[PDB]
Amino acid sequence: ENKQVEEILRLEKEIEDLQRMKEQQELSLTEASLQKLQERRDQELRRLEEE
Amino acid sequence: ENKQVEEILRLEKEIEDLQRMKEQQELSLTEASLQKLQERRDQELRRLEEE
Repeated sequence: ENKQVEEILRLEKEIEDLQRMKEQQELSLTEASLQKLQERRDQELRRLEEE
Repeated sequence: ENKQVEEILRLEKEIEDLQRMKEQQELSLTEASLQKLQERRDQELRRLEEE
């Protein structure tokens, strides 16, 4: 009810902090790289939940 | 400049996955928990001066 939710707050920092390193990495090599990166992500429509 | 975007994508997955797993875990407990989560976070974001 709360003790379990309180633990989640700590997880948010991990996932949030991990994103900071990922966003900085892509913005470090080439901001434009996000363009080609967008297509790669959109190509994941025929994946997930499929055996 | 693809190996950099590729590795970055993998990093994005682990991060995005962390948020998906956390959101599911939190929602699993009770969507209402969001109230306490917000209150707790908001309580921590308070400017102090004297009283």
